[PDB]
Amino acid sequence: REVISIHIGQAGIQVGNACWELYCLEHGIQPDGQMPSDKTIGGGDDAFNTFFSETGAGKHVPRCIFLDLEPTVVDEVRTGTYRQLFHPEQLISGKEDAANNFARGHYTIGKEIVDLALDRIRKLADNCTGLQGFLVFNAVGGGTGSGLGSLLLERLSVDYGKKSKLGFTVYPSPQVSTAVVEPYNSVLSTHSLLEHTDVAVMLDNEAIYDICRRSLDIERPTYTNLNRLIAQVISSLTASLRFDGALNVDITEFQTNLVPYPRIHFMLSSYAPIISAEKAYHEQLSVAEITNAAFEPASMMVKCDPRHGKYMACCLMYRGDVVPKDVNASVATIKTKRTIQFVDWCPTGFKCGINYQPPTVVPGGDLAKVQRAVCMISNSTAIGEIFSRLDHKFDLMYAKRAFVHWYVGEGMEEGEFSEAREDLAALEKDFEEVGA
Amino acid sequence: HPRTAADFEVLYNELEAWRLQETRKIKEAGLAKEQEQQVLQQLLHKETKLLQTIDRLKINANQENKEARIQHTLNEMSKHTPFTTRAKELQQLYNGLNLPLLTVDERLDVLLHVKWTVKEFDCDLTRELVDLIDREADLLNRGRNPKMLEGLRKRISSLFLNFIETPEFNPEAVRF
Amino acid sequence: MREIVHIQGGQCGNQIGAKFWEVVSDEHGIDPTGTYHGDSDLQLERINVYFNEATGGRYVPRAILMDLEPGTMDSVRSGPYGQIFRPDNFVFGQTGAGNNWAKGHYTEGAELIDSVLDVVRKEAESCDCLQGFQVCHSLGGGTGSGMGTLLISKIREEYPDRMMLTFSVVPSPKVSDTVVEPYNATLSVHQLVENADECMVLDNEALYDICFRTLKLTTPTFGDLNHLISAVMSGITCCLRFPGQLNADLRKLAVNLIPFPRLHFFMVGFTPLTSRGSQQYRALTVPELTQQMWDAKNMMCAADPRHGRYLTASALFRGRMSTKEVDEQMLNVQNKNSSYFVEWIPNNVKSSVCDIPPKGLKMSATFIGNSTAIQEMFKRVSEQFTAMFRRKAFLHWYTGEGMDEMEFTEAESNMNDLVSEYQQYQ
Amino acid sequence: MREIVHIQGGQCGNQIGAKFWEVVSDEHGIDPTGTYHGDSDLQLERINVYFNEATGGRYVPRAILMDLEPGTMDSVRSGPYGQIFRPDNFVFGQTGAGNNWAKGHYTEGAELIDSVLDVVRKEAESCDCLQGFQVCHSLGGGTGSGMGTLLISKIREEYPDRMMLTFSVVPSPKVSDTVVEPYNATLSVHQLVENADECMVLDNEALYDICFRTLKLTTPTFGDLNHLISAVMSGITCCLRFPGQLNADLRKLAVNLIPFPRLHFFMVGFTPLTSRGSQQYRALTVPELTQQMWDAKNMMCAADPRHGRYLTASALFRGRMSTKEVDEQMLNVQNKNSSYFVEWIPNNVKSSVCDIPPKGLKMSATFIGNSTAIQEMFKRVSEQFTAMFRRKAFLHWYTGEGMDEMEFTEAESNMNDLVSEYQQYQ
Ligand SMILES: Nc1nc2c(ncn2[C@@H]2O[C@H](COP(=O)(O)OP(=O)(O)OP(=O)(O)O)[C@@H](O)[C@H]2O)c(=O)[nH]1
Ligand SMILES: Nc1nc2c(ncn2[C@@H]2O[C@H](COP(=O)(O)OP(=O)(O)O)[C@@H](O)[C@H]2O)c(=O)[nH]1
Ligand SMILES: Nc1nc2c(ncn2[C@@H]2O[C@H](COP(=O)(O)OP(=O)(O)O)[C@@H](O)[C@H]2O)c(=O)[nH]1
Ligand SMILES: [Mg+2]
Repeated sequence: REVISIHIGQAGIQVGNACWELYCLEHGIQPDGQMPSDKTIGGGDDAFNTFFSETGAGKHVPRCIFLDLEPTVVDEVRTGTYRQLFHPEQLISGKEDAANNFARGHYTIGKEIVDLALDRIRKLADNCTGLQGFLVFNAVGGGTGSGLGSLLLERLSVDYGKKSKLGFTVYPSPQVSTAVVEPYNSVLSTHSLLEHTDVAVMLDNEAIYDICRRSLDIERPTYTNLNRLIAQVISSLTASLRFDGALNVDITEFQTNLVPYPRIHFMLSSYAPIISAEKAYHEQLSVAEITNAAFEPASMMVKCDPRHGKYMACCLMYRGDVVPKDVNASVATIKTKRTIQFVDWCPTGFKCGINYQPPTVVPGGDLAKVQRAVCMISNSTAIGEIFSRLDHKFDLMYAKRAFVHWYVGEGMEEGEFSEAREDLAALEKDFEEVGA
Repeated sequence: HPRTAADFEVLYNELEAWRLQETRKIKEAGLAKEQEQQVLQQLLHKETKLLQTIDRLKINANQENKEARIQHTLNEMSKHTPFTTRAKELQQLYNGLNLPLLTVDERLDVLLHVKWTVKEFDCDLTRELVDLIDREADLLNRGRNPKMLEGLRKRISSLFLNFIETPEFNPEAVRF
Repeated sequence: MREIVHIQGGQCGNQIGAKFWEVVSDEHGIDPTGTYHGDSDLQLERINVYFNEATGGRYVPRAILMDLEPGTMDSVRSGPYGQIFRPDNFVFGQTGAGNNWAKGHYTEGAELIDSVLDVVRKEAESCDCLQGFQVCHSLGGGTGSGMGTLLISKIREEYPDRMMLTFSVVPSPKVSDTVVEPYNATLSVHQLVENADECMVLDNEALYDICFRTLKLTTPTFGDLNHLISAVMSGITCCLRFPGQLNADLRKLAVNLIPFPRLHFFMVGFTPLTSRGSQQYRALTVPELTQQMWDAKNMMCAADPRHGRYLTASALFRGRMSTKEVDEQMLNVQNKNSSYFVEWIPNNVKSSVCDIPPKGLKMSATFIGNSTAIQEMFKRVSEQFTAMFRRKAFLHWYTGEGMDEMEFTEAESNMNDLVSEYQQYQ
Repeated sequence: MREIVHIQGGQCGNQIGAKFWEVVSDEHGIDPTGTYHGDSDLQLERINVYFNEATGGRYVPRAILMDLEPGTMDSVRSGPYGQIFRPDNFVFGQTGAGNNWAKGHYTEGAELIDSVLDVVRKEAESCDCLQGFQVCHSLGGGTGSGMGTLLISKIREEYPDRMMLTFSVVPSPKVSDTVVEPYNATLSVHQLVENADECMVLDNEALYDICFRTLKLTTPTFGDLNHLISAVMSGITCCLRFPGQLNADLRKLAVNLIPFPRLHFFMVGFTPLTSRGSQQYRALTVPELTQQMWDAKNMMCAADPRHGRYLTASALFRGRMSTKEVDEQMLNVQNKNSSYFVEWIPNNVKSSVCDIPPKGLKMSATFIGNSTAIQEMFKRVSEQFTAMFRRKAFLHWYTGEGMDEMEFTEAESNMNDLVSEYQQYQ
């Protein structure tokens, strides 16, 4: 029961830097890579063996590769507070940036470092004996995330095949975005995410900013504040493979349970209770309230109002002391509500997993310790809004053939530009056809 | 020379067909496995030139359509109620401003007529309209080349059109 | 590990680059003696981009100095922080040309560039992985404009896949310093628009008015008129040297700011700018820095930026901040001034941040805008060129040097067409 | 949070505002160097109603100094608490209106308002929640009466849903300091009646009488009169800055004291103004405060209330009082002086209580009455306007400056109908 992580691009590496901290803290691993001696917390002789190895003489090493082209972030990690945690070879850094150029990141520069990245993946996966699947973190708003990421997905799907790939992909926010040429890279990376990932959990930025300014009450957030709760979501998703519980849910039925069609796999993610250290003890936090807060429209990591379409399949992971009775009652109330309508062909919509490990907490965070937590991964039909919204502002650029020379100077073609355009068209058409 | 979005659509589609034929010939050449990308870049630059020419034609067509449709609205402002008769009179004044004011004397005469007509209401717009009329009158009386009074004449025409496109000043403008 | 080679040509290039090198060397924390004194560790980590260890701490800057008159190198060597440049990097002739683009670009471009290219090639192959070329010069001179332009053409032919940042100061209409300004400006533009990767154009009356209002200096000399430009040149190269929440290199800036390869003439700003008297009464925060950035009397070009639209713009922030408020401010500016932004691009503004402010401060920004209002800085030169060329005035000094009237016709045609397409995109 | 921005106009406005900021700075505990040097925690709670935080506890006032001569600006800078203002706010035309209303409203106003409006807009946008504007000016000078009212009209047209409370010191008949006082005052009230919102009327004759009798001062310089006016300002702006058993903000006072939209010329006082030889003798209680309040010989105007009926009255007390005591005292006054109050308005007195009395004192109060007795102050200026308009004296200095011959007649007509509309409701 071991799972490996690959981090591609600035966003991926930064989220991984804010996630492996949580992982080592949750399993009690000291930042230098070895557990302490006298202090003893929990029983985890194989509860650590999923994300970490053990190099014989008490020195755990994560099953993850960070990789970048701009070596600044990678050597920042190499000189950071986690010099010893990582292996000195799982941190791959090329020479020159991709510079918001999918073509430069996928064709010219990308094709000279993936050969080393996937070789490292090979001689990393040879060390396991119960491999489950991969999970990728990337932003499609740039070059390394889109280009090198798509190349690595291609050359890993062709190599390892059947194994699942949990993508955690950052789409651009609708109107807030640093990069400007990013719609091109978004469509180009979509035309590879659609046919090479089994489950693609989407993440946005305006949605998370809204969450951390309405519930968490932090009016000037930052990436160190976004990646912490993204890591919270990842940990809540993958807790079951590390911790026993009343009802354990592993990675196979996230696909055999939330993906009704070979191509309709796009997850809205939510997490409750996103709470501060002042409202926490003053609020009575039980299963019904945390579930309602999870299901409210303005609690999704992606900015789309999940009232336009219907829910196809919801999966609720509970951490902490939760009994089956009250969670069953809560999902019954959720069904009884009048705001959300489920799709017709799927009468039973939810799958609830439970685990006895309470949510962790990072000293210096905003989310205070709580007894329980819920994380929802929902396959819905309200993502056509997002895809069409990105499509319109891709077309606006493409009409004038602006910025296209930067792509054709590295190897792109208007052929595949129009190919990705019609691919998005087909995807949104499929959403429209399946909604009915 | 296009004027309709349909004709622009025809031009766009024939250009795209030309692009496809050119790239198909380049591909079916099946040669120059290193100059292929340079030929592609040159083809894209050609495409950019033609698209910019289409953009220029689009700007010209948009301006000419705007002028033609303003004239059309003025005509629909005529097709014998007293309000419609006043509308016809204002259309005459606007056509007098539109026509090439080749003669300084007729220019001054029509400016005098429009100033008399405008000075009746005098709420807020007539202040700047009269200021511009006096500006043109003075810069013609002292003697300056009318070819240098182009933007100012354009501004007078625009303000007069805005005056006409007003309910109280033209007591039928509720139509549009 | 990414490498920038800094070339400086002409009197303008020499003085501006000298100021830039003093600022950068001080910021990385090296004394004029030639040793290292940066207390922190973030400074040694990227000295390799601008400095090379020679033997025992003597971190010699990587730069090329080129002109034709001995006085400029004499002054540079005499001035403070001028004891660090390697003497062998003083590639240099003896005569001097003076205000003659043809003389500096045809005659001496033969017996001096033949060695300038050698020095540049050696210095470039010295480092491991180049990032690009950063060259500062003028357009209204002879030893910086023509010589620098021929160097640009040669180095573009030599190294095709390298960034080029041309910090070029352009002639001013009101600030009359010589009569061959239109001639030299048109001749230089005729090749910059053909070869230069991007030109961060600058002028003089905009900077003078900046020193009058935003700083209230009473006698603004070149020693600070160039200090502003030095600060901008240091601030543009922030990601290649310092960590941050969102790194972005010169290739990234070009990709985000060049819709078409003939649209690469940026106008530049810098914030905060405030007088020493009121450096105590203002609050240092992104809401005020952004408003100062998006101002007309704050840019460093004599083109009123509202006189058209912004095809694209970029902001580079330095200092701990909130990438939520940075993005919110950028979007707020877009939505408020939607009229002055082109329509067929959404999110015309890119914004990248870094975690290291410049020395002696706590927060800073930099603005790089590719707008169509920069057309006037070329229209004035074009009209002056037409007026002068209708009379063949001062023409013999070029025609007896080797240039013909065809060069002037081609320069005028390219100038007019690029200005016309700027006008189109509006 | 709710905001007041302080615009001072003219020489009198500059001096009064300087003294007022000297007063409020010590009421909040702020060092004239600019730092905070207070004692109690509760001072800090609302200093954002008047101040901004520049850099590390540098609290600076939100004020704009507006005038046409730099002499008074230099004097203010020289004076104490000068180093608290932002030098950017300092705006002046350096020429001088010379007590010429037409010149200050048409000639130099048209050239200096373009900058003073920019500054006030900058302050407003730096704000977040604007309660309104505070203005200080005169009605007998060129800048104060002309440019002040021009700026007031500009503010009303820009922000139509923000109040302006403006302290206007008016020309009393027998303490006149110039000869064109009615020509200025009538023309200024022409726009003050239809633009401003609370024209708080003051005059120096009443202040002189107060200093003679109540304070028993022998040689009162302008400092003490400015101190009294500052005390009135602070008394008005205290619920906005400290907690209280009852709340009455600027909007509440306006909506309570203005029955009809043309009767917004309030007349005020202050308690307890005690001679320093009787402060040791009198024991201060709520009845004593209300006695000195309704004492007609304490009102800061030459409009005796015995001749006019009261439309509305408000009393803003400061000190931990007894609310029953305050209200029953108001009732007792209303029942005693049963003829001076309007019959169709029951309980003409509104009383608010704040918990923090001013510095030093243990009990204070401020009276703001809207009575019909004020129309004497307008009759005594309309008569003088008719006197110097009957034979066309001093007209050409305004006629040739931009004004026509009909604005004066319009101003006289508005004086006449304003006096008529007070007579109607008396
Ligand atoms: N939510 C979140 N988004 C991030 C974070 N870091 C980076 N991003 C996103 O990453 C985008 C930048 O483009 P990237 O795909 O990361 O480009 P890159 O990884 O730097 O690689 P290049 O494109 O070659 O420069 C921005 O639009 C951000 O939205 C993060 O920590 N949290
Ligand atoms: N800002 C700035 N401008 C300069 C400086 N030196 C010269 N210039 C301007 O540059 C323009 C032409 O430069 P020039 O002296 O001909 O450069 P040269 O070719 O090396 O002699 C003139 O208009 C000068 O005003 C300087 O140090 N700073
Ligand atoms: N309260 C007070 N009133 C003053 C002071 N100085 C002048 N005044 C009054 O202001 C009036 C003259 O106004 P003026 O200065 O000419 O206005 P300006 O022309 O706008 O500057 C005189 O009647 C004085 O009574 C002062 O320091 N305090
Ligand atoms: Mg990157």
